[PDB]
Amino acid sequence: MYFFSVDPRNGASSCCCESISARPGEVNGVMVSYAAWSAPLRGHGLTNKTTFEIDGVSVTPPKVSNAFGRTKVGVVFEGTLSDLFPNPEGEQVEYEISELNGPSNGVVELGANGAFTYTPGALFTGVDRFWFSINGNIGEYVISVDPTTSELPQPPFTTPVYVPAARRSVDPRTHVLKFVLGVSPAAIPGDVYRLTVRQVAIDCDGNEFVHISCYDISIGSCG
Amino acid sequence: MYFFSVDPRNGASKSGDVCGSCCCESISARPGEVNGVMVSYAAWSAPLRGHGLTNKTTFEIDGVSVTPPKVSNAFGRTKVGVVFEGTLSDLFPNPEGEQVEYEISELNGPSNGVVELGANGAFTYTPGALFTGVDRFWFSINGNIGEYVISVDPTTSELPQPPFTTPVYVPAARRSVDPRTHVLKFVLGVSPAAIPGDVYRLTVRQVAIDCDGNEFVHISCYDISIGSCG
Amino acid sequence: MYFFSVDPRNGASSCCCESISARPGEVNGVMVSYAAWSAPLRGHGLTNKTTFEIDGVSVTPPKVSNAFGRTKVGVVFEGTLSDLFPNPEGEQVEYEISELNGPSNGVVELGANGAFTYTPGALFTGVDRFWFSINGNIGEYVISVDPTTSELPQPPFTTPVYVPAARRSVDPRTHVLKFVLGVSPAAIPGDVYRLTVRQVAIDCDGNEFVHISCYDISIGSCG
Amino acid sequence: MRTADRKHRVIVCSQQSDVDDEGRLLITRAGVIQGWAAIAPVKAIRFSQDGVSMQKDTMQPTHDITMNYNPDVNVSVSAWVYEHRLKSPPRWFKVLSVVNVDECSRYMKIRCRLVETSDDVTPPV
Amino acid sequence: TLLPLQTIREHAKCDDNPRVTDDLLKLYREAAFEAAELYTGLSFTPEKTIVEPIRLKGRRGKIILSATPIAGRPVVFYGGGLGSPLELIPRPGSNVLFFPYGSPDRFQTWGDCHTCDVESQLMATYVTGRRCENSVPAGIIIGILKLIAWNINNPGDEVMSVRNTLNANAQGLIGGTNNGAVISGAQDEWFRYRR
Amino acid sequence: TLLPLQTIREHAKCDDNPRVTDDLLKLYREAAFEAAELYTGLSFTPEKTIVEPIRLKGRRGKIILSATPIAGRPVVFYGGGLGSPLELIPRPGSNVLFFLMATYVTGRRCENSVPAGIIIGILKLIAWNINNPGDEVMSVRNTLNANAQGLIGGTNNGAVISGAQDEWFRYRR
Amino acid sequence: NLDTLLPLQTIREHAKCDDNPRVTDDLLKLYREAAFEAAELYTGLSFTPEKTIVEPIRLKGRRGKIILSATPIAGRPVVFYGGGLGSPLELIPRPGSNVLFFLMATYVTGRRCENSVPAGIIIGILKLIAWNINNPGDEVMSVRNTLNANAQGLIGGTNNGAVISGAQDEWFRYRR
Amino acid sequence: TLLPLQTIREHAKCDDNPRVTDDLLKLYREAAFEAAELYTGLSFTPEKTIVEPIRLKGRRGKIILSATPIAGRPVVFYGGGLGSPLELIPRPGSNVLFFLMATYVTGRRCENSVPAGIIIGILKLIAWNINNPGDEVMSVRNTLNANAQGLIGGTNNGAVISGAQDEWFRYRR
Amino acid sequence: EETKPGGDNGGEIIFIAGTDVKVQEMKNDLSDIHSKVPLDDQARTIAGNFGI
Amino acid sequence: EETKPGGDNGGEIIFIAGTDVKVQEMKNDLSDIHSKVPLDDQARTIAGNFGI
Repeated sequence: MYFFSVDPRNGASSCCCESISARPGEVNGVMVSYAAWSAPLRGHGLTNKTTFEIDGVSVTPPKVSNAFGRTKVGVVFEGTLSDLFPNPEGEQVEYEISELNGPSNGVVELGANGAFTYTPGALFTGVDRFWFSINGNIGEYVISVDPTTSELPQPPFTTPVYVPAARRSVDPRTHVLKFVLGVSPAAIPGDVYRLTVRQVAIDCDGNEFVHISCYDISIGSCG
Repeated sequence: MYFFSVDPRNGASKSGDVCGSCCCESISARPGEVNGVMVSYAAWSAPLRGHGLTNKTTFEIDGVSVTPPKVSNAFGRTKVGVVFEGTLSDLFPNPEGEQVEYEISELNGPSNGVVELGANGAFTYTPGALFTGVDRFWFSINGNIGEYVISVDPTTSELPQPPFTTPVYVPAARRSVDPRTHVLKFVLGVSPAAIPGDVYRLTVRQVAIDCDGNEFVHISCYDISIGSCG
Repeated sequence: MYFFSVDPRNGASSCCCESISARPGEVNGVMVSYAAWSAPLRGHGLTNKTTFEIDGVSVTPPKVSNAFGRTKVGVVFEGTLSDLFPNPEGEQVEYEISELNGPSNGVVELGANGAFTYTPGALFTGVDRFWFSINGNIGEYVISVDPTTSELPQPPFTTPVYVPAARRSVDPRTHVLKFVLGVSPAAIPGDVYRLTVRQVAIDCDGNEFVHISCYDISIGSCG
Repeated sequence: MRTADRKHRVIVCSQQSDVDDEGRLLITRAGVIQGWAAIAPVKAIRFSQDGVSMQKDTMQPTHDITMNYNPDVNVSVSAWVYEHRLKSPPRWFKVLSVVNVDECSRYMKIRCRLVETSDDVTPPV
Repeated sequence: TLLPLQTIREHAKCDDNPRVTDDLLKLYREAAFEAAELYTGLSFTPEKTIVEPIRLKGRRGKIILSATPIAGRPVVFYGGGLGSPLELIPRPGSNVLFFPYGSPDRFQTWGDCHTCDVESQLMATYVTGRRCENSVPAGIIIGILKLIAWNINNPGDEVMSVRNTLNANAQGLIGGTNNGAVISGAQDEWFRYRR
Repeated sequence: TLLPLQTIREHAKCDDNPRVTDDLLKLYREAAFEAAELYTGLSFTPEKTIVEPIRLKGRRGKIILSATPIAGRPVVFYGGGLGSPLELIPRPGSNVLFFLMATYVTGRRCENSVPAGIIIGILKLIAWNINNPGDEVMSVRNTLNANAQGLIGGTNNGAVISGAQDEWFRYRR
Repeated sequence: NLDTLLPLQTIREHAKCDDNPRVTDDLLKLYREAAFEAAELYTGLSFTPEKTIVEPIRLKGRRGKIILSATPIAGRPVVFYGGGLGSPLELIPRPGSNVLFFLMATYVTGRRCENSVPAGIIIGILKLIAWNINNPGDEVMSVRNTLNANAQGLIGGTNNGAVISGAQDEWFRYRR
Repeated sequence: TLLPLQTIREHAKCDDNPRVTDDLLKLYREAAFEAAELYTGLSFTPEKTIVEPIRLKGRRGKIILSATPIAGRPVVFYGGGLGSPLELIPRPGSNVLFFLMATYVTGRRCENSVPAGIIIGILKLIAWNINNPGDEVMSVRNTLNANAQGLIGGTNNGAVISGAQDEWFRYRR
Repeated sequence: EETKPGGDNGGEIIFIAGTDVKVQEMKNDLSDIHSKVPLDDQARTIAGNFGI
Repeated sequence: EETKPGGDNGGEIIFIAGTDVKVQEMKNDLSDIHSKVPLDDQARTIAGNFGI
């Protein structure tokens, strides 16, 4: 769990943004203490109107591409794993399904040459992911099992670094903001991302006091 | 929250705590933030025994360094409920030849609608249903930030034209004053279009009142410096 | 990182311009401390209104010429490399492509006689470069991949010594100017260029103070 | 000696000589050591209004200088000590002998002689 | 500008017999101006911000601020049975104030089994420092000069010890007062400007 | 960045003697910063995280932290009759708090500190240890003695007979 | 203004530093105007005495303690007024004694007039400026000696840089 | 690996003049290292594991561990009316716990990171021993009253009449 | 401090290893604050005058 | 410590070999906390005023 006491903007106390280390696969939580900035602004405390944005200052674009598939409930699903890794040179391909990031509602019989089949769990309808690894390059393969009627939507291919949809909470009694910071298992060590946070306060009458800060996520291996 | 103790106009103890470089006080601001400033007239108005302060403060903003913006602003107009379309390529007359990286910051996007950035300077603003008013969103054409204002008319005649809020501004009516302790409070807003490095000057004319109704006016100034990263 | 302290313009304490060594390919950084000149001018420090100019005093014009190519997205591009080296004497043309200065969003396979095939990066539109070495002499070949609709504009054929467009910064708190000094891989050792800086400070009321200086860029090899 | 007695800034110099082509000789004095050291006089000085001391024996040391020992340096028969001050002319000292104080190998005691003290001496290179 | 380097040297005799250079002289001056005018009662260390939970002390509530805010900026208190935050202007020089026993609200949460509803403690925020004022009344400059003179030739390997008590200390120990600015004559020249 | 090796060698007037190399001078410089934050307590230690059960103290539950977690990072408590955890932001400078396990983080080494007050005592302590080892217990003005009864004692011990200990008391309470 | 009542030539001739260039005029001026005050606040009589002082006298006891701060010059009829006293009672005080027994009172104070300066400056300030110019605070001393071993803690409790000369003692004798 | 012989000959001012051979210095260094370990309580030899039956003391069972385990490893108890073994995470720095056999880990010095202290005082202790064969008396007086039997006094001890005691005292609680 | 009624070690000894601390027990008599002897005499006087 | 009632060697002497340890016994009078004499006098006054 991380913790940052933000500057209270009083004209008072290397890089600009604070430092946040991350490891590929982790899902951690962050706390921010807006007390020093919002307490002098005596009003109704903070409001749940925080806004996040993720930008990349170093990407190293992914070698292997992602993909998506579909199948009905109870029905087995087969697919390829070779047309997703365009290789520049000519070499061998050692496909692998990382056990720590396998499926969650089925099993995958990974063949010998970029082939696999996916048997979904009995009576299960939803989305299911598993993270392959071709020559060390990690990419996700998303499978959405349908409840045999029409279809389910197409998931958004989760980013290398993300903040979940709704797991944030703000305590107006102690002026403390909490959220979750999950890093995909496809994150490449050495890359740097930047998360900016726009937190909005409120006065007694119903006006706004905006506040902006940034953080530099450095995805490093072994923590 | 900033705090300032104003000089008492006594002919002495005007040094207090000052590492002298300028006249007007210093205020650091970051583009996008909206803070609140406090000033304590207790040192100057308490000896002038009377009815304390009054709610007759007057502010003014003038810039000593502008660095005029690169991208111009624009105006949009459409009726209620009807989808609006607009172009974002005319708003950046560039002197050199270079691509146009249109971007819409999720922190300064619209408030009652959504915008879908196209491939080349095109965007779709679908205003929120059952909504009528004015709405903005701050684009960024290759780093240069500007605002695009849209007014959705309640299908009857039309809506007026908003005044394109300035880089630095003090809100219309969000100030107050406590005559029991002689402290003035106000809000200092800086639009996301201000350029880091510029410095604007804010002058405050605060007027007291005696026991009978005459005036004791007081003038001071401040130097707000638009600096990035707080 | 170069660190130059500017003269204080106080009427008191070989050539005029200071010396800056460079190596073809480097992208270094230069810092200038205007504290000795703008601190007695007690005011609001420096302002982001600097202006640079580059002009050569010894150029040694290049033996090889450059070229400009064009293609759409996904379509393979072909080009020649024989009409780029007008040889005064009659000898052989030993073509080459340095792997340090190869392309960025593609790949190049040099032919047997001034031939090359730049297969553009799949699903990518923009411009790409790479630097050839025709008998020791180095030149650039620029390729612009168009997003198949109409066209793309023409890039300016980056110069031997250049300053980035927008990477300059000034800190009014400590009176330091930061700018970048990048040198093209086509720079010939022994050449000398001249950089002239016009940095403008500001008094407390918004008026201007101008300061001019020069630096002599000496393009050498092995540092 | 307490390390606060060393209140003088000196430059220990070794001299090299080469013949002037016209017919003279020239002695170049280059610095090898610079640090904090403490001097003490053991004899008066006859000044001769150009700075140059008028000592007759030219082998009786007049000042004793203490510095930090250094086992690899070998203070020669041809060593000088250039001491510079703030608002007084610099001094040129010529060494005459060294003393390894109590053979503890902690301080050198260099018996030196005051050659000249004027504002027109040649500093070491 | 307040204490010239040439004045320091001419006082401490470091003139044509130069001890440790101007770098250490200015460091000694920067430390003499954190020793003096910190002994007498003045203060330094410009703008800094402290968030600090405040603990109830006393029946009427003495509140000791652990960082003594500047002279009059309102320290805001919140939390700890206090439903809506309140400012308090402190008296300069000291950090002892009083929590007004007249309470503005009590947002208690009688009944809970996830936290056993004990309390969220009282918190506060404030700033310390000074914009810039450095002052050196003529007459208290002599102690600073004496401290510099002492610290030029007392580097810290020479044994100096004046006795405060007369009998002994406890053991076979050589008394002790080895501080500086008191064996230098500075404390008894700064005492004149001390209440 | 706190102590450059040029200042110490020029303060102690020890730069032309190879007996004091950079490694031995480094062990000295590490011995004057571990005793500056331990007699005065300014935590010249890097970020450490302590898992630590707290034991009740008194009728109202005094809780003393054995490692003073930063100034205001909330130390969390769990176990020992406490069905659900709760946080607690402690005193800066002190560890005496009021109410079983706990977990917290300690450690400075951030936007660096140690104003001129401490550096003087630190340089004074090193100026002692370089040319005053544990042999030949001394007396006045670094002399010796022939006291028939005994000796004076407490002279060749560091940081007490010179500087730091009383040059650091100004940052105590 | 510290220049007409004690010329710098007097200090240079007393301390015998007329040929010392290491003590410049600015250094001697700083010493002089730090000395005058050094002792002036201590018990410097009332150097720069001539000054009309107001005082919010506070009554005590049955006999009405009206104790003062600086008695009018000799018997100057200090006017008593305010604090429950309309009639401006100009009552001549007791020379040399400030604790009187009959509020507010203003009174021209100070026997300055003809540049009084009886003793305390003339002796003490000269002695103290000499001590400060030829004895900076760097080393403990002893009686007519540089150091006494004593094999224990030094006796340098005061002789370091304090007022050991008879300067403060002449100040004593004049306060008396 | 903790302390090289070159640091001894450079701090104790015997680099040029040896005043002692190497194996005698090796015996000296072991002597100075076998003295601080048991004076400060902090264990040494990279970790250790003690099996130790604990004896009850008090009505609530105050239990002190004779080897003060590292900081947080759960100590196990068994036997003596204790039906089922259970763990216990102890105090760091102190060994007083509250409730018969026990087994745990010792060796606070698992790694090699003796921060700055014990190195310096041992260097002072060695420097005292290099020139003190036991020939000169070198006794320093103790508390004021002269002993009635009328000797020269007491407290003539290596690592005591030197700075060593005052050196590694900022760790002893 | 933690020897008050209701602490870890109440009534048990205090062990100090070196650095002799020096305690001295304050009396705080406070048993003559009203001056019983020159109080009852005035009570008797203001009573005897009233005829009681 | 191991001499308390119900201890290993309780009531036996303490033998210490060298390093004379110094014990001083604290009084802790605590027999005048309520200030008996200036307490009953006030009890008498606020009782006699009520007529008892």
